[PDB]
Amino acid sequence: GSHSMRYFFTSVSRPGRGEPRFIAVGYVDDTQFVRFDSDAASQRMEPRAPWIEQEGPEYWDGETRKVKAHSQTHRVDLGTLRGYYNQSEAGSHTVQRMYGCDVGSDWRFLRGYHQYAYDGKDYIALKEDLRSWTAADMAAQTTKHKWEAAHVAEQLRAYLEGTCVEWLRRYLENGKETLQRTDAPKTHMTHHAVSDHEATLRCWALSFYPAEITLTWQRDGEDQTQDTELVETRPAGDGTFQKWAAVVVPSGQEQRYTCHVQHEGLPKPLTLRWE
Amino acid sequence: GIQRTPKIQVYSRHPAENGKSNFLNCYVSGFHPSEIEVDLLKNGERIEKVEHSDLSFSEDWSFYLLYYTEFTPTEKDEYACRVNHVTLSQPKIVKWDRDM
Amino acid sequence: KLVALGINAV
Amino acid sequence: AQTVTQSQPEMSVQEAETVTLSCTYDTSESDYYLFWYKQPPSRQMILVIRQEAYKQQNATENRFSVNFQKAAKSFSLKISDSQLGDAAMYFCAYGEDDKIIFGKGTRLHILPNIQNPDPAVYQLRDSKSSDKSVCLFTDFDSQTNVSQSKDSDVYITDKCVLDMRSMDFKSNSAVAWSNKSDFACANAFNNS
Amino acid sequence: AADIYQTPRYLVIGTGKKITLECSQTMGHDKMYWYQQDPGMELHLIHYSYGVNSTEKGDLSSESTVSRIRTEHFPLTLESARPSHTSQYLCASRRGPYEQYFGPGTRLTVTEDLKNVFPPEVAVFEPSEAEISHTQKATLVCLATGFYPDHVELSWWVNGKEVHSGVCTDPQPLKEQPALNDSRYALSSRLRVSATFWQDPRNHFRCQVQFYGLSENDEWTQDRAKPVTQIVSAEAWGRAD
Repeated sequence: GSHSMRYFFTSVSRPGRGEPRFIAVGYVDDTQFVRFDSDAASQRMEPRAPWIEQEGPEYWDGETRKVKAHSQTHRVDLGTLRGYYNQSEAGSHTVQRMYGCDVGSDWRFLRGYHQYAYDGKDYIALKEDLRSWTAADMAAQTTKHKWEAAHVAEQLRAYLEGTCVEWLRRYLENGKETLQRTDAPKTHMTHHAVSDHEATLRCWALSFYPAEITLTWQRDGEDQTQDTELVETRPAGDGTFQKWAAVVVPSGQEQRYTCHVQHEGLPKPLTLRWE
Repeated sequence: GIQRTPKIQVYSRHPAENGKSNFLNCYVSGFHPSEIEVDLLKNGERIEKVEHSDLSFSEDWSFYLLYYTEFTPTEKDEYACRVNHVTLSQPKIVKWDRDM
Repeated sequence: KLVALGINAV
Repeated sequence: AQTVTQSQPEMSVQEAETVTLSCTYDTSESDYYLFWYKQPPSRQMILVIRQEAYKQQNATENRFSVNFQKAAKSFSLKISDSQLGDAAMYFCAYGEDDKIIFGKGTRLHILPNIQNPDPAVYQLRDSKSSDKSVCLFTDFDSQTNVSQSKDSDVYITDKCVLDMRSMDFKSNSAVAWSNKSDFACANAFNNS
Repeated sequence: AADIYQTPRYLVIGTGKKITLECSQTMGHDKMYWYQQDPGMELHLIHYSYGVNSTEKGDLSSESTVSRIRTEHFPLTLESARPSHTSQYLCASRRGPYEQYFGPGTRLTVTEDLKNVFPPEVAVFEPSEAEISHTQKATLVCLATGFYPDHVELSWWVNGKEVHSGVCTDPQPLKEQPALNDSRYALSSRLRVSATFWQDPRNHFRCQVQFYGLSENDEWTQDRAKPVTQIVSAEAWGRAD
């Protein structure tokens, strides 16, 4: 259906022990396709998905040039933010930045975003009009004033409505084989007696893509939550995702329970029972 | 800042079959700040050649990382993940449970 | 494709 | 390649006429800004025009306008109704967050209108406190080839435009000098 | 106007000297840049800065450094000047990706010695009777000769007042020995006046050359007078004859 391109940046000061650590990663949907790590040997943007490797050296020089501009600007920002918040040069602080754009099934522009954080809290963010800013703090108002006056929103909006969307479409095209795919979950269920009184049914979904999924339990066809549990969706390490949900049941009652699985890769949702 | 303790899941890439090579994963998520120590252990012993994904983060700015290594599960070998983070008074050891 | 314009110091 | 190309290092235009300075560029990017700068004899870099790549309307500032053709990566500067004060270096330039890259520059000469020319070479004598007497090639029209010397010991200057404001009179001149071997302020010039 | 300042405006130093060129701006701009403009007029990026603590390298700067400990200041240090550092140094500030704002520049000459520095000799040449006869105008010529470095500002003064009307000066000085590194230079200028104004003996004409030479700081041991920054002039009076 809908798609996104997103870049994630983290800068971490390590005072005395060198320049800040800087990590950039780019995603299309739930697939990483590029990375930059300041402590890696190449000092270049590097590919992480097959289809981006057909971009030529001009692309790789360009992305490397730009990503360094991101890095060196964050390095300045770390000093600035320390000042804004009257913090010691002792100790480590973090700048994070995320931006990107969403397009629909027909690849039309849906929205854009550009969010910035300091020490893991909202600092400033571009609103949905792609024209104005939400500043979290009194400190962030200074940034908001500067960026207003310097028309940062105008520059970012041009990217988010234009370049971002155009290159996302290019990427979706070039990596159709693997981005425009669904991997339906492989499911199964496991049962572990917690004693003689009760047991645990575990509903598994494995090897699915994209990450979006929903697992729910039912008792006698009615939605059960009170003694459920559901882990955070997790990467398998091969490009697909895993998730499970479990429930504890009095034994000789397992057959009362069904697990329901919904995923883009399934024409119909699955109903699972203990076998 | 905020400071959030990591969630930790230990699991294999593929369904485990004793004697067949596979990958042992330790996924740490929801933590802040990003400095974190993650070791994979075979029978209490640190596994030497562990790789990890590139640092990224979620909607709430909390970080996540996948650590992983090749391994051959057996009936008797015990695998675990040891995680240390500033939010922790003691290192967290999570045992690999095949069914999890 | 990364942003080329609008990365400004805070 | 991140390059800015100005292929014509020098251009001339008659006073009050229009001239177009050419510029093309190469970039991996679609988001960038383009600029024209003017640097007069003062050597002060002065912004003429800025163009945002995402703006479809061509920038215009009085007599200066650009022809921004993004698909052709071309960014000509047109100077209409050219004035003597327009004489300068003109630099085309390309900008992103990181830096601005400048083309090599085009020197623009403006040829003044000379109302009654009277090309002639005069000899001028030092009001003593000095060395080496001088001759003055003057009152020639603006498309005049002022060659530059050799024979080691003569010196010939570039031409130079003179404005007697109150009389609304303009004239060109060049100077030649040399004291040692020989020299007449009759040849040197009108005979190069 | 533009509030970005460079000092000094002119400088001549000997090979091997460590020198700092100052650049300061009070406009609150986060980004600053240094460009070297060689003869031939190309601008080469040397150093730049995203903000305080940022000092990013540009090109083959041999071998310069910058500091950026505060927003206002971006000084450029040449550790051991070389003749190839002879250039126009342009400092610029910038907001985001917008236009750079350039300071007025520093014109630097790195000479092989210091003994090579000479002030100009200045002479004024009187209008020809043939020109006066033929055109009813009178052209004075100023000739400034034998100076190094080529750092001069020439102006004309009539009856004690600087004039700009009726004047043009050579666009740049010419080399008197065009194949030597530290060749001395020459420069001419014209002042054209009506024949009637020149014929009035009350009228006083002065060609003034401001020369930029050695610093008061520099040591000097030669007999010929330290060729510091100075004015050298030559004058003439109007004549009916």
